[PDB]
Amino acid sequence: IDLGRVIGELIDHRKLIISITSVFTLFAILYALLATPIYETDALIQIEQSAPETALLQSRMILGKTIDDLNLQIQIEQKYFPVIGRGLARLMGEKPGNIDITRLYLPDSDDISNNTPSIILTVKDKENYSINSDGIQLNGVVGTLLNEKGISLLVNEIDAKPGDQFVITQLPRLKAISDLLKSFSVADLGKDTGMLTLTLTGDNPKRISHILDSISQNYLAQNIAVRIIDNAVTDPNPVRPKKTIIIVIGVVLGLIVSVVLVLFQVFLRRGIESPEQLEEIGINVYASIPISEWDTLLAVGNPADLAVEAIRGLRTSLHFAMMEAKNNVLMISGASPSAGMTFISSNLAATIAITGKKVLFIDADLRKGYAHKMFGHKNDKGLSEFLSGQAAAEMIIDKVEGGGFDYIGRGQIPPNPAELLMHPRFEQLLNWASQNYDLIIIDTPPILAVTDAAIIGRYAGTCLLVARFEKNTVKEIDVSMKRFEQSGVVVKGCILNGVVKKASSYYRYGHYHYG
Amino acid sequence: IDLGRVIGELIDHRKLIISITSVFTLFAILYALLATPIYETDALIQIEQSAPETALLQSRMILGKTIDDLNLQIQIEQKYFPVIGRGLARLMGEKPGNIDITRLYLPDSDDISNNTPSIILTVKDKENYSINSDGIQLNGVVGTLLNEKGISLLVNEIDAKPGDQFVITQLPRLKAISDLLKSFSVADLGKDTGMLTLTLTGDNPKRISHILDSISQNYLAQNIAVRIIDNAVTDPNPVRPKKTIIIVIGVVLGLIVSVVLVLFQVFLRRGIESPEQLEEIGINVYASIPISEWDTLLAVGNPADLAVEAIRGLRTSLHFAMMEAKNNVLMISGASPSAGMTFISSNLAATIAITGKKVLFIDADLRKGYAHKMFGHKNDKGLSEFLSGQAAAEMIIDKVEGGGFDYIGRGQIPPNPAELLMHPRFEQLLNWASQNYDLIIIDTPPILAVTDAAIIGRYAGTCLLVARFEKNTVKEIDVSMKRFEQSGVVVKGCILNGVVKKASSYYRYGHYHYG
Amino acid sequence: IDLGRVIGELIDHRKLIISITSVFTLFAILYALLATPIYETDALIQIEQSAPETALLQSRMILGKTIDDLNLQIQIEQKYFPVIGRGLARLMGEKPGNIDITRLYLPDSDDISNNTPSIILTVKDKENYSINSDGIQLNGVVGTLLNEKGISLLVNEIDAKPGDQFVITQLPRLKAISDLLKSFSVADLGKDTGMLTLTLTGDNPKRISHILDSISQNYLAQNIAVRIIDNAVTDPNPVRPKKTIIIVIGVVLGLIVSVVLVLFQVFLRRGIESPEQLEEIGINVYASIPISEWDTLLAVGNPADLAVEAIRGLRTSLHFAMMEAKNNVLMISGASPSAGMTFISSNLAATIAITGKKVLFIDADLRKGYAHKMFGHKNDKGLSEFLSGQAAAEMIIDKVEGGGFDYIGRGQIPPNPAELLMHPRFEQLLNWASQNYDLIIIDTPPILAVTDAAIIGRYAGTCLLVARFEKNTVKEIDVSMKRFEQSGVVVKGCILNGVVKKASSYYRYGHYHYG
Ligand SMILES: Nc1ncnc2c1ncn2[C@@H]1O[C@H](COP(=O)(O)OP(=O)(O)O)[C@@H](O)[C@H]1O
Ligand SMILES: Nc1ncnc2c1ncn2[C@@H]1O[C@H](COP(=O)(O)OP(=O)(O)O)[C@@H](O)[C@H]1O
Ligand SMILES: Nc1ncnc2c1ncn2[C@@H]1O[C@H](COP(=O)(O)OP(=O)(O)O)[C@@H](O)[C@H]1O
Ligand SMILES: [Mg+2]
Ligand SMILES: [Mg+2]
Ligand SMILES: [Mg+2]
Repeated sequence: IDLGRVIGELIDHRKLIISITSVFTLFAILYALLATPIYETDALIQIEQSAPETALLQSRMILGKTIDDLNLQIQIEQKYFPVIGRGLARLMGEKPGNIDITRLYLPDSDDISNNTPSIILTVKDKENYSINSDGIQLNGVVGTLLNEKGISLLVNEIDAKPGDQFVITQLPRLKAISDLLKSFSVADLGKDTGMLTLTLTGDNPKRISHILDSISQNYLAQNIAVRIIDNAVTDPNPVRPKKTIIIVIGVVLGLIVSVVLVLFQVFLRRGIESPEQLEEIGINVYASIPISEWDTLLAVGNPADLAVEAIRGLRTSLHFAMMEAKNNVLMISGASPSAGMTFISSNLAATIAITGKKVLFIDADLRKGYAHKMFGHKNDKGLSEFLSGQAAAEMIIDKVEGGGFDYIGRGQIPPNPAELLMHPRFEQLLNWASQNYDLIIIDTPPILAVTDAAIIGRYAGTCLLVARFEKNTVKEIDVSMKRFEQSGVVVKGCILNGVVKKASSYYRYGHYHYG
Repeated sequence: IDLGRVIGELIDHRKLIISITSVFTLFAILYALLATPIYETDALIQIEQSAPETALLQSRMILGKTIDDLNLQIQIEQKYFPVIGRGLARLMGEKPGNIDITRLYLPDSDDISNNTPSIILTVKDKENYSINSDGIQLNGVVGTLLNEKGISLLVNEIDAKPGDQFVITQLPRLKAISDLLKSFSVADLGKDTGMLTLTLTGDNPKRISHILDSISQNYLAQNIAVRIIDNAVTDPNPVRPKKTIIIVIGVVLGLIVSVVLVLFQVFLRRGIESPEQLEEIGINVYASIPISEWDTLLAVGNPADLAVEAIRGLRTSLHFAMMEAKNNVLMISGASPSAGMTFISSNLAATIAITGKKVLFIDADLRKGYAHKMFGHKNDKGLSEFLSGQAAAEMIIDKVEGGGFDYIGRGQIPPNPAELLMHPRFEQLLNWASQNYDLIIIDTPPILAVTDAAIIGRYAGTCLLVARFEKNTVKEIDVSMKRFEQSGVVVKGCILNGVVKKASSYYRYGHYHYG
Repeated sequence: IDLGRVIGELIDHRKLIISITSVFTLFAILYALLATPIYETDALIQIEQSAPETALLQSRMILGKTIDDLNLQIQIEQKYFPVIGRGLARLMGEKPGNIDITRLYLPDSDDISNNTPSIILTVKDKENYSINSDGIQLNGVVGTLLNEKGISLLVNEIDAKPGDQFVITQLPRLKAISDLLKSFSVADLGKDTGMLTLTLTGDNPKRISHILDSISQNYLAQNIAVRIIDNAVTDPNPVRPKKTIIIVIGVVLGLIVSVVLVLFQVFLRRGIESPEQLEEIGINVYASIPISEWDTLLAVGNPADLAVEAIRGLRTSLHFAMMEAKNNVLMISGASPSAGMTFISSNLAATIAITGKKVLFIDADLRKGYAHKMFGHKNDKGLSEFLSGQAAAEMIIDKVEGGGFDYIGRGQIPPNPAELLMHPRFEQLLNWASQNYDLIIIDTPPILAVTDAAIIGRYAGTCLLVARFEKNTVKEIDVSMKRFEQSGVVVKGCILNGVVKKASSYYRYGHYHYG
């Protein structure tokens, strides 16, 4: 491989690359803007050692004392239903509410799993509130204590707007101690001095400084039954989430996944990409037809279409190839369905009719031929009725209205399509038509699916295959050619159909307007 | 690859290389001259240890004491609207102003984000000044204190020119302490001695020395409730920005980006560069025409042009190639539009007419032919009107004025250009003209876009393709030749057009004046 | 590559190699002889530790005390206008002057940048002197103090010759301390003993020893409020610049730059170097003509020239090649101008005329032919006038005086040179001349520039190309041959012209005298 190939591949897949990278970067931005910020407070302690003091600070006696002093076993969480409600509320500038609770005693359900009882408190005004544990609604008032239904609560100084809801949990003392220990750090910072740096993290910048001051006071008071050089203050800039590294990670991750996905698609492609793939195998390509982005004949509705220009190129190529052919019959076939055989056949018939030659178009697709719909029809008396013997050769020929050539439709779909085509009446029809017309074009079903084209091809002096631009593979076309050669039918060459513009190709068609 | 190639590439791209390097170096110089200089002061302290003293110096008690003593919570910034105003003002030799403020109390808005209140003070004279916080204009006088609108201010010794504006911020004490700590360093410098080196950086060389003296005095006074060997002095040479390394980095960065960009363009080029690329594929090149930097025929306006000399070379080559041709008709075509087919065709007709031969020029580009504009025209009765049957072969031929040959214009643009050219009247016209002229030159549309040239080429004894020097690729020309061969038209060879001088080429044309 | 090639390349480029190396070595010698010498003094101190004493010696208290004692803030510099004046003065044996100044007070301008005031003192005699700060001229006398114009000066013991000028600077105390600190070093030299080695460098060998003695005394005196084992003495041999390493570096740098430059030129050469380069491509070389270092014909002025000998070799080669040629016409052409086509053509005509054969020389360079100047002329009625029809074939032929052959000049420069040559009168002239002469030689313009030679070559039975020895490339000659072949002109072979002696060649011509 070379760099031009990969650059063209990136240019072609730019829509997917951009979409994937933008999606990943949007998710990264949403996380870096909706994650709750985490602040850090710290304090500095003087030791007159300092290895066992580190274990004494993190022990459950000191931390438990702090928790008892500060009532850290009463967890209060402002309620937002979604997982992004809190982040949005912070972004909108809404001030978070808080409640001071000095006494809480839940009935302590203490079942197998839920060791932490919790209730929901809804604020009705600055004074009263509603409480529900499991649907049991009670009304309480700030100030006066509540002792009802096995529930004790004392609420002071509700500072929020009415309608807010708060989850109040009474978690066990060990759970509180473990929570405090997880966010608490002690370090020496000199490895030999009596200086210890205590650190604490949390989402409330005032609460963490109060908690660290409590820890320092408890440790100092316990030791004298040590000097606090720096009492706890909180850095106002949150330490998490780290926004810029998150966004950079998101962008780079999006780019790498996009690149590997494009590499995956490029390594898994097998369709035809240029006429050179067919010409390596030894197959003549007579034209490349682009997709016309424009029940009508294209060569009649839009004669100045680019696909019709490419078909005029095919017309001039054929006028030279079909010299020294045994008769004036051309058969168009292909490997797979919807490659474009009917499109090519009918539009070629129209462009050859505009030059003043008499053209007969035969729809010999007895299984799915729709040419009568595309030309305007009297669907009676098609090729079926003629072959089965219930029609004559003069009742089946009709005129294309905006075209200028004659045609024969398929007729009624028969039960034995391949066997009807083997009747000698088919060759009688071809020999009769070959004397009243300058050209006969026969449209057929694909050869890999059924065998009708190989029957028809015995009486055609020229045979061309239609290959679809991206769908078909080189192996398919080669197998189709060999299946034709085995039945005694020589295939003159190929027509590539439905070509589109690709930056990776480096093959230049003339698929652009000139005028 | 070899070194001659890369040297030629650099010579060719020197304009881009020089421009990019000069832009990057100019940006580096602008930064190294507009960045505010940062000075450094330092002091030396004697310790009679020295590991915990390092943590005691950087603690908030000592630094906070210094900040309280020196009023470092009053931030004063001289106001320049742009981000380069201060640098320009320093470069112009303008002396920065300063104000001594001993008492500041802003109303402490203290909203969600802006924790630092700030006002703007405009100097009206040496005595009075104007103050605005949020549009509230007040007048104050140096000396007498101001207590108005919840704002307290005391300003002493305004030393600036009238019209200056200063931002006065009252930042919080922790913010001041963090600012001081960021620019403050303590080191041991012997790792065992009682010597400590204290360092401080900042943009004011006197303020930083005062701050470091205050820190040293506070630490010394606190310890005795230590010897200061060296009091703080400031190195007069700024430590940042480091100009020479910045400029060197800018130059080297410019060179590397230029080299990679030129390498990128060289690896992405696919156009034809020399006739050897076409001759490898097996295509005869009959001439290489340079760009003529000079609605007129070039071979008539400037007969001594270099392009006309190259076209005389083509004339002598053709006089030998067109021997043993079936008729005296030459068709010029090409792959893509604006390769130079009309330019070559018409100028070749002029140079062959000056040698005394009778020449007919036919503009068979029925879609975009403009030869009638370039020759001086009676636009009626062109090739269209003749082919469609509404004109005779004697009414369509006209004389080029400054030329010396006959011509046929396209006529009115028809709706069916390819089908008009297929009329037997075209061959009748060619056979009639072939007996009254020594040479007929036919100009055509490009073959990749439309098929008209392949129709015309059946009656031309000689056919040449025009390839544009840098635009076309070898694949394009090969595809054009094969599309012609498929239609039964043998292409004699190619003409390379619009060649220019490239140091990387190492192919020598004769594109220079001799006279 | 092999060693013989590179040795020959060095032999050929020896002039450049020697010049570059000599230039670099001369610059190195000039630096190593003009750089001011820097002396070193040192002293040895005993410590009864020694880690903090190192920081105490380099502190600003001790160094500042030394500077105050020795008045090191008075900088005196003897004035030389150029940057090599001092070095030359030292080399000429001139004794540097000195002035003892005990009191200096400049007005202390103290602007934004120039913190160091300076004045210029011009010595008028042993007693009086002139002083100028900014053009303000004052007269002072040794002894009596000066207090004028805000300037205080006391000068003692002027020891210099009259006319000398000295810059006297009053630099700030910190600048003096930093200057002293930069040149001062302290080391332990045992890493554990009480021995310290103090070192000081400077351009004055007595001043530095005095300064180091002052530093030692101040440190010793301060400590007792330490033993000086060795007081300061100066090594009389300067420590910088180190001459031999500088000169060796200069020589080696010159050699490496010379070698890379010669390698650069050798890798960038593309011209023809030997006839073998042309014979690989399949081109017969019939002669190699050397440069003749000798408006005259060389074969007449200096018949025993080496170039004329090589041309006699060409004459004998041609007498055998031109057998079985269709006529007796020889055309000489070439690729590029000033390859030597006229030189070869005319001198070949002279050497063939001395053998008793009748020779006609035709100057068919209608664009820049100067043969009439070189033969002695009647410039009227040349080839132009004949072709345009205004002269006959008998009025245009003239005699070369010192030669022995006939010639036709170009005539008046025409506006249509290529079209004049296409007249059938040219072939009439050639057919008439072919019956009255044994040989006709035609000189032409180069074929890459214009096409005239390809027109003339149709009527020449033999055609030779001239290639210039170093200017032309193999690609040029091959392109010229192919441009001739395309026009139906067969080129017999080549003549290499202007060959010179190259040690790298290893191709031996016979370009030496034999006689
Ligand atoms: N180059 C093309 N541009 C636009 N439409 C095309 C092109 N080729 C085929 N088609 C359309 O795509 C559809 C499938 O092609 P069709 O010719 O009917 O398939 P089949 O090979 O089975 O006979 C048709 O509706 C056809 O009109
Ligand atoms: N070697 C050239 N030097 C200067 N101008 C040129 C050269 N070749 C083409 N042109 C000019 O560039 C324009 C486009 O070329 P043209 O011959 O008209 O294109 P086309 O190939 O479509 O017929 C024209 O205006 C032409 O005169
Ligand atoms: N081998 C040579 N030795 C000395 N002078 C030479 C040699 N070859 C050419 N010259 C001189 O160098 C100049 C340029 O060569 P000239 O023959 O006039 O060039 P051109 O190829 O254009 O006809 C002339 O003055 C010529 O006399
Ligand atoms: Mg179909
Ligand atoms: Mg054109
Ligand atoms: Mg000459």
